[PDB]
Amino acid sequence: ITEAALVRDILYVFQGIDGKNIKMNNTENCYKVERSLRDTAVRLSELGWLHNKIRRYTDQRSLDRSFGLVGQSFCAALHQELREYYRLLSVLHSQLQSLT
Amino acid sequence: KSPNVLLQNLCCRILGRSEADVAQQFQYAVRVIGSNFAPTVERDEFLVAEKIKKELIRQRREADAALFSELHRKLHSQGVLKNKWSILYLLLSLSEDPRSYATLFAQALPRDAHST
Amino acid sequence: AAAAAANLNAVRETMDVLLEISRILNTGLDMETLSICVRLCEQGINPEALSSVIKELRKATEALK
Amino acid sequence: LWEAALTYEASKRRCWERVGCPPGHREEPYLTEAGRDAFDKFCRLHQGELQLLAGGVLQAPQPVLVKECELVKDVLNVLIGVVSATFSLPESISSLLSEVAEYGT
Amino acid sequence: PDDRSWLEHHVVHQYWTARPSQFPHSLHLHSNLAAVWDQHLYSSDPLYVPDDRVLVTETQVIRETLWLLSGVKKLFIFQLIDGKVTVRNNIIVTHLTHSCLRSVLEQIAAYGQVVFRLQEFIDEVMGPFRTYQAFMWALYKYFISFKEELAEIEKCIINTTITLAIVVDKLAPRLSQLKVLHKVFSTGVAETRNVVRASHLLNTLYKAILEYDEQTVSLLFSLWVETVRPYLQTVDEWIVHGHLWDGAREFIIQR
Amino acid sequence: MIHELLLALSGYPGSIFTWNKRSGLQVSQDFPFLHPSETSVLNRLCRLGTDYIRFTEFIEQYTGGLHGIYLRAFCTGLDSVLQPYRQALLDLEQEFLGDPHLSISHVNYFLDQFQLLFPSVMVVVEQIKSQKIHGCQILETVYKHSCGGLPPVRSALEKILAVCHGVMYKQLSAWM
Repeated sequence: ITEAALVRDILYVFQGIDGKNIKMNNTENCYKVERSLRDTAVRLSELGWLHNKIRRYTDQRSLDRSFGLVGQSFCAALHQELREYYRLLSVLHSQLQSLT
Repeated sequence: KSPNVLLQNLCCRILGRSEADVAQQFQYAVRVIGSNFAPTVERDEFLVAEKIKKELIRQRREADAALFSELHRKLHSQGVLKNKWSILYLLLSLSEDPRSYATLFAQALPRDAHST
Repeated sequence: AAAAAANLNAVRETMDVLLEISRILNTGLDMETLSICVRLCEQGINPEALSSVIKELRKATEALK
Repeated sequence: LWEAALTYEASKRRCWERVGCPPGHREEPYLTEAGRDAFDKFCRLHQGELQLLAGGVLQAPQPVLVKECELVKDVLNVLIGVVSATFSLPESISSLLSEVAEYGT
Repeated sequence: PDDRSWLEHHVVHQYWTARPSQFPHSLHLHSNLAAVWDQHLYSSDPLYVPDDRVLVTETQVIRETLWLLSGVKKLFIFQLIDGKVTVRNNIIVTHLTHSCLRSVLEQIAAYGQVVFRLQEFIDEVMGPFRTYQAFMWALYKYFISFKEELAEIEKCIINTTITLAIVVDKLAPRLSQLKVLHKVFSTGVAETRNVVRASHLLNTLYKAILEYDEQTVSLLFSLWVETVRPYLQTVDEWIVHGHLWDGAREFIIQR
Repeated sequence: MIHELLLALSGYPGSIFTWNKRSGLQVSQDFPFLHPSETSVLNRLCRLGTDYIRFTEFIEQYTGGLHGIYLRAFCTGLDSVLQPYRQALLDLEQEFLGDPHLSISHVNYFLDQFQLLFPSVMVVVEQIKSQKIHGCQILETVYKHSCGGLPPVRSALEKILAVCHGVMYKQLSAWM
């Protein structure tokens, strides 16, 4: 199967959204390809797995106004760092048109 | 234009003088550029790309290192620059900061392990 | 013609994108000197020779300043 | 040569119908927002319409000539009283031309 | 050829004259939307009956719209359903699905209806009442200054591409002052004697000034003066001349 | 596809993104010519626009029951807070017309900053709807919420509060 589909899919699981030939078959496990190219994805999917935790956390605690001034200021920093990561991701999307 | 009068234009650009005030610098230029004309080492644009990256990390600029990657995207979208490796390797060599080992960074392969 | 002026558009754009690349690495060449260097690079030329000659000539306009 | 030609100019309008860096080419203002080509053409086409609606038995040629300055010189001299191929003893110029020709006569 | 070419140029001749849109157009996704949506319909299997409208570009609608808002109207865009301006749904642009287009043109037609009713009021005195007649001159003084700005913007199109979302926000501090007048004059357009039809018109302005006691308030103030203008004359006349002799009066108090 | 989108996120939804007051801006047609995962990204982005549509309707009516000069001073500061959501929708479109490789990710990135400003002001507008807040107690529920925990809503609500206090200096000037 062609390389282009995996390259276009994998840049979306860093946000934490499954691709087309990349799906997450178990919650605890990181993102899985649906031979060597198939093996490559495990180190790259750790980033999406780690991203989900911070993103879920700054989702919940930011709109928690019984969580105090500190904690919402914590969320501000977490969200802004996730923003600068999306800045990187936007470039990486634009540099397509398959890229390894 | 012929390449020799282009080297002449270059030596009239850096120096403020014309080629009626100096002929040693332009003869030195024809000495070094000639017999070492037209690249003979590795010429992929990816190799020079990872070294301007190396420079902008060392200057603690993460926005400019990703602005470059979109300037690097636009060169690939159009594709009108005939030697993308050379003019960026030139600009990388003339770099200076706005303000132990280093041979284990990326170096262009010499290609004397192959008859070219 | 027109598509050769559209080629003139794709060269006028690249000459500004390299001008951004030139100032973030802060090379001493302005747009006029860089205009000689890009024509040289089109013909195929060793940057390991050219950077030595530029570092030589810049070492002789600050010695004859 | 290429950076000599690089300093060319281009229009302010950018196309909503071309993408990929359009340098634009300007959709050309309306017909009542042009003149002395479009004015002459409007006069010529209306005159030809009148000629067709008559059959050629009307005959008003020249959608241009006379301009301003020559007519102004002729009318400066008609107050002395002169004849020409414009005095005797566009198409709306006949209305202004009679009112000031009869003054000199 | 020689007259058709000059004609094809100056007058655009693709959305008031049956001739399809001719342009060196290629269109990439950012504006190629209407073709993409038609192709999406065809891929989703309709199956038949294409969508065909007359196909205009974007900037043309802008020039048309500026002319509408200055206080002159009847263009080939914007059909009337009783005289109220609304989206002519026989015209599609190269983008915007024909449905989002409907919404953006709907907002501007909603602005245009208010200018249409103000212009029909100005028309209904020139074919006196001595208050309606004194109201239309204030309305006219606003519309003069409005039309000058919109006409000067139109010159800078000949010299620049502009879209609809620009001209709405660019003209905000005039369309904001007009929206308040849309609420004040709606009770002042509800008209027995000519002096009570003047009093009820004058009093809504009198209350709207005290409501905002700001840039719309100077508009309301300048409009209020021009319809207390007949009353000052008649009150001066009743005092100094020893009589006031007008039909039922132009002052509320009768002798 | 971004001229529908940068008008769908503002007050013109279209037939694709279906506005509703229970939850608006939902895709009703899955485009096969786009990437399959991108639609989820779009819906996340669509959340922001839903708030901006509701915010406009509240301002459209204004400027006992809910009415007064207080509600015409809350809206006036709400105008100034919503202005870089109007400008940031035109500027992107100006960028997109030349550059063809650009994508949805740029818009998601750039309009992430109002998903901290907008939801913490959404509760402020929802409370003034749900309670009968039309009196002099409107300034209390502004000044209690202006302390915030996030830097956009930390500086935003004070601009809004200034206008309502400026209304409170017209009654208290004729009084005093």
